[PDB]
Amino acid sequence: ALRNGQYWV
Amino acid sequence: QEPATAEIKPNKKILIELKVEKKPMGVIVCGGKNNHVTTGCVITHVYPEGQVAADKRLKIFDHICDINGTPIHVGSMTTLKVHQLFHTTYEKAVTLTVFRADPPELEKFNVDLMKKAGKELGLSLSPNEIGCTIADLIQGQYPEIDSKLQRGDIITKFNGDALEGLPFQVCYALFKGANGKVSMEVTRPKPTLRTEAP
Repeated sequence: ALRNGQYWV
Repeated sequence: QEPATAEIKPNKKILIELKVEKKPMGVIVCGGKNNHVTTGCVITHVYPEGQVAADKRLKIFDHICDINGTPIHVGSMTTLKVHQLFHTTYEKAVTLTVFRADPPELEKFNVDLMKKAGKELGLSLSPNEIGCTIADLIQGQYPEIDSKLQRGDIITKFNGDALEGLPFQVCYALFKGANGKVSMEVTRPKPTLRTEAP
């Protein structure tokens, strides 16, 4: 996901 | 050599001077007293857009001994302090003493969990020639991650696939493409001690 400008796995 | 242009010979402490001029250094480092790496400060990722990259000299696994005045003995500095020396914006040029180990000096471990569907690992990754360096992480997702992984670790292999030199799109799709068994191979720097305490 994209959350607060970063991409998370 | 002159520090501004000195090459980095293997297995020799080199004092260098890097043009920063208020632009970010853009490195990922590890090391600290409460850290998993307690033996030195080591670069585990170089952002292509930052000043370290613009200088062209430093590589992944380079051991940083001194930054400006400060010798970086991580045994007596917090993980915070270590990281924060690299994220400060400096006005002019920064002096560093560097050691490139050849061969490199690394720890290699495994991390296994059963991921729950729609519950993220809580990891944000930066891809490079070694694998996917962990840039940041939210604690409290999986007990295994908290106790075995930190910012700066490099994930070398995910469910069988070698992560080395892969596009971010590819990496992100691999991680997001799993819900079940997770088998992660990890490379972490373990330099030998080259720093004394204050």
